[PDB]
Amino acid sequence: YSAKNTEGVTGNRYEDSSKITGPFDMAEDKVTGTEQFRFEPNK
Amino acid sequence: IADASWKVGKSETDSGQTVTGT
Amino acid sequence: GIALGMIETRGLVPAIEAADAMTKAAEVRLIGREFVGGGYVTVLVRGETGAVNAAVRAGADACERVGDGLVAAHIIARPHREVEPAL
Amino acid sequence: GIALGMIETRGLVPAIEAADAMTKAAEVRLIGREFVGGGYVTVLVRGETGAVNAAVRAGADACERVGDGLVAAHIIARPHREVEPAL
Amino acid sequence: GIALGMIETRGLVPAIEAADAMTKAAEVRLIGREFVGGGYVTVLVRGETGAVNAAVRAGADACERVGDGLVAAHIIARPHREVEPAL
Amino acid sequence: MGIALGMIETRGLVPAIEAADAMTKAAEVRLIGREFVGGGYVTVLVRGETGAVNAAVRAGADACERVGDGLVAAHIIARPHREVEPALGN
Amino acid sequence: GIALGMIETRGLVPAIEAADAMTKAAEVRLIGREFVGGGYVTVLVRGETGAVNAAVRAGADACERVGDGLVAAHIIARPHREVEPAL
Amino acid sequence: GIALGMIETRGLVPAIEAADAMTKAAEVRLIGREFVGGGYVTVLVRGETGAVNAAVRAGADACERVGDGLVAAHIIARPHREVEPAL
Amino acid sequence: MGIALGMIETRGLVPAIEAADAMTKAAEVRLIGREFVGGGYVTVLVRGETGAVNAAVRAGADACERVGDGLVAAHIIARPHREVEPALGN
Amino acid sequence: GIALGMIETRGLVPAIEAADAMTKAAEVRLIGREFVGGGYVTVLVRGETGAVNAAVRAGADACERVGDGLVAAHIIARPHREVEPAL
Amino acid sequence: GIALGMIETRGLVPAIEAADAMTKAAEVRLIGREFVGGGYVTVLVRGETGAVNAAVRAGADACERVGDGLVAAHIIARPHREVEPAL
Amino acid sequence: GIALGMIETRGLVPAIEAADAMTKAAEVRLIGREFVGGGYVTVLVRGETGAVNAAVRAGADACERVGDGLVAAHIIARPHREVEPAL
Amino acid sequence: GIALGMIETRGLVPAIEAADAMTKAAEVRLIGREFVGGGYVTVLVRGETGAVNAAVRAGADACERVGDGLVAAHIIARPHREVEPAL
Amino acid sequence: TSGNKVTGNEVGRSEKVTGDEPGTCKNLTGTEYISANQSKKYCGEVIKKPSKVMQSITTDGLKVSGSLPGRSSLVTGDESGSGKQLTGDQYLGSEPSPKGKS
Repeated sequence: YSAKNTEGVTGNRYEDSSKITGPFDMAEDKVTGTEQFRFEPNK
Repeated sequence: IADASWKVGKSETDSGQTVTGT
Repeated sequence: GIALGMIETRGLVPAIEAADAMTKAAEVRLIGREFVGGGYVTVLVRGETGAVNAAVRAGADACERVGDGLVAAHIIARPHREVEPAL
Repeated sequence: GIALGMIETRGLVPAIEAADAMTKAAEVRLIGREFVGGGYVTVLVRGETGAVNAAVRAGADACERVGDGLVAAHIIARPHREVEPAL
Repeated sequence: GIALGMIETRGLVPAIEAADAMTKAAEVRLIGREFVGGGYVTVLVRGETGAVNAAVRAGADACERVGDGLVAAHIIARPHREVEPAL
Repeated sequence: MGIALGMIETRGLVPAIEAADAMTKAAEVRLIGREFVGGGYVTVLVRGETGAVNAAVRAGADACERVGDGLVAAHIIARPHREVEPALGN
Repeated sequence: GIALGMIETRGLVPAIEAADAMTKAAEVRLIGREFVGGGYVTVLVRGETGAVNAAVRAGADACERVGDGLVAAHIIARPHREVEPAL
Repeated sequence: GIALGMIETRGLVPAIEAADAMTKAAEVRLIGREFVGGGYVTVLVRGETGAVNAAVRAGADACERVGDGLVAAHIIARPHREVEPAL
Repeated sequence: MGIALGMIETRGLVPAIEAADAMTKAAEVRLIGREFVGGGYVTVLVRGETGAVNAAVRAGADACERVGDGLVAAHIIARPHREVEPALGN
Repeated sequence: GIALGMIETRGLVPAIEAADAMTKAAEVRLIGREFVGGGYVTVLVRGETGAVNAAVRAGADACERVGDGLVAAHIIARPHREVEPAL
Repeated sequence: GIALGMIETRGLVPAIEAADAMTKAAEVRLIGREFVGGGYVTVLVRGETGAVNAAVRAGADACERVGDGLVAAHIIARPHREVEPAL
Repeated sequence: GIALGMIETRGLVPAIEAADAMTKAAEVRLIGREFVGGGYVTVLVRGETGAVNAAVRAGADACERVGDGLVAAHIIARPHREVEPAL
Repeated sequence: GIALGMIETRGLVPAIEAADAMTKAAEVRLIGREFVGGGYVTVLVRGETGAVNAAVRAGADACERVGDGLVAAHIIARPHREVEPAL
Repeated sequence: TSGNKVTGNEVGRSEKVTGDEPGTCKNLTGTEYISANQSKKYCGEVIKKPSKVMQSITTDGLKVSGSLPGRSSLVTGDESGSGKQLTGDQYLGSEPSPKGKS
């Protein structure tokens, strides 16, 4: 019962937020390796 | 529920219940 | 007595109250509790045909209002021998 | 006493809070915390008739508003001797 | 602290979320993880009242957003003695 | 011994096997648990480094969103507490 | 772990709460609690690349709303050995 | 009393306001005072969850209107173990 | 052993003892005494940790306000001064 | 028995008649007769749940008609075992 | 500290909260805790004239919303030596 | 005296001018200077409660139009015994 | 670790400078440098997954304008056990 | 009293009973085990009794229940800090404080 509430994917504590970071801020239309960009995790 | 024969159909006892049992 | 009476119900409150009804209404010996799964719980009593019938009729008629109610109430009077290992 | 009170809740949270209401409103020993299966959880307590009634009233009233809450609630006054293996 | 905090959800991913939030928000002693059955998973922890309250509220906040989320969660300030053997 | 825990629940054992296969084909993650919650919920438990766990779990979510009834949530913990570990069976 | 994560913030309170976020999100050890001056406070943590990255991302996402928020949040994967006397 | 309560403000007078409310509120011992710099003053107290809640909220309603008022305020129910050297 | 002090007033002794029972059930706190003020005023005093005392007093005030003549004053102090226990029976 | 029943009356005339009703309508033992002050008087008996309810609830019947009357009719199932029973 | 502050309250709860306000507010010593009868309770503190002034200002601002509230709050700075037998 | 007075201001010039007002309006002893940081400066004074009040208001009247001006000024009639070892 | 990253470019200067970035940004072991033919030069790094993409960080934005420029920067989360002979 | 269903042996007032006639329709403070059906049919009114488990809502909208040492209008003293926004973590429910200036 009780409202199965379909809901999909959270990627909680992803560690991909672009901020002060420094070594990050790279994926920006670049690299193009693995899945760090593919099918963005739409938190 | 088919012919009584093998299985009794809707033989009530006190109030409502089918209680066909065995 | 080889007569087998038994009923399942949604929730075990009706299961055990119906078991008490079974054993108090007629001289019948219980032989099984079954956690069927998915909310079905089965009480399984064994006795002679008349006592089994009276007890199960009384318990079923007294079981609807308690809890989520019954699932099925029917009785087999002469289970086959091979059914006994599958008690 | 041999008076049997018992509750089922949908979920363990209402189960334990109903048991706590059982033991706090009245001083009756609990005899069982059984998992029916599929989410039904039953609590079984023993005691005198009056204390059992008061405790079950309190537990039922306190259980109706937590999680999915109470699903089935009833009391047995004089359980038969042989339903102990059926518990 | 004898205060009992605890939380229930559908699925074990939210349950681990809740347990991590428990152990990370307040230093409350984990007691157990229980499979209710049918998808309900519950976790039981102990600690003092204020720590338990903060831990449980943080766990609810962290768990609501994952999986089916929280389904039932409540706190008891004064758990009775005989309740502990049943959990 | 990888401390980062990746762990995913899904409806049905087929999506669970999808997730586990993606785990074992994605990164340096060691599957540590496969348990049946009940009512069709199956959870997979893998250990590894934070980055490896993240990549593997996201690959599993990608490979699992469409199979059968599909997963319901994907979750990763980075620095798990040692107290939670007995609840996983150590 | 030689991987070095480090976070600047405007206020000791966000600094220490972000340190707790670092520690609970990832199993890494912090080495520095420095008062830059003018309200700027820096926290220095050590661990493997993935762990420190996840921890710092979690702290940056959970620290902007408390106090004056973040000032900077960056990590170094393989810091130079001669940097060690600087911290 | 492992929980840690933090108050941050502009100027030392509201910091004394916060400490006043801390120490008349509940059983919390102010573990430290810190001159962050640029006028930022922080006070850290130790106690249990309810005690630190009451203390911190008392300080928050004490120092907001004193001088330049509070800027940051935060409670941590479960300060992480290795974060201990910040004592 | 927390010195957090629970403390409530009832008009009549039956609401007082109802509230005392609520104190004891709600949380692991100790009741340090009752005192009959006079003219029906009875004050009950308990001790414990701040959160436990708060929960206990909330339960008691909810269970007491319409028992007998009812509650008169429900209030919690977390930190009694050492000058206060002379007024507390020490 | 351990259940506590208690009755409170404006004036001790109803208190004494109610106590006699307590000990006549059921076999429960009086444990307390206390002058609250200013005219209020409370008497407390102990017994089993059924005996207490029969006594206390249906005991102050010639109370509202005698003297100044009743104040409160109250029953307790299981008082806390360790602290109050000595009171 | 010769000045004598005194507060009259409806019941022990406003009395002791007022005494706590006295002891938290300004440097006073509690010399008197008297139960008038009929609910009136009076608290007597001694201290410096301005100290008593500030303290009992705080207590009067304390007692208005507590229970039935104040009855009589007063301040006297000069208790004579012959008044001591009444103290 | 045990009453504490705090004068906070922008710069040491108004700080010690207010300190002179402190010691030169009433019977008070300053216990300390402290440079908060960023230009904030405090003077901590001790004495009798009314003496503290007269001194602190005199410094307040003196300090607002001296140099950069006053920021904060406060009175604590009872500093807690936990506050002085972090004065 | 054994996670495999690797980068190509059209030329040897961007390839070797990218490898410099690989070994400078993160501590990843350099395992190979190969001439595909006709100007395509690739370089192979191994290590922790976070360390692997951490190496790729600097290379990607260091070889874009060097010589003919970056050709491809895709990386493998894990190669299979028999890929090594082809490496 | 809340209407929760109860099935079992009944003790209380009936038509064919002797000796328990006195006492009906009085107020029952404290605990109880009389049925609300009997109260309704022998007195025409049901005296509602308070519950001891009480509930609240967390800052993220989730529902919590139990003892819950939060803020209640019956108890005074715990008013400071309730009004303005709560700081990090959570110990007081999203439910705003009823009223009280301390």
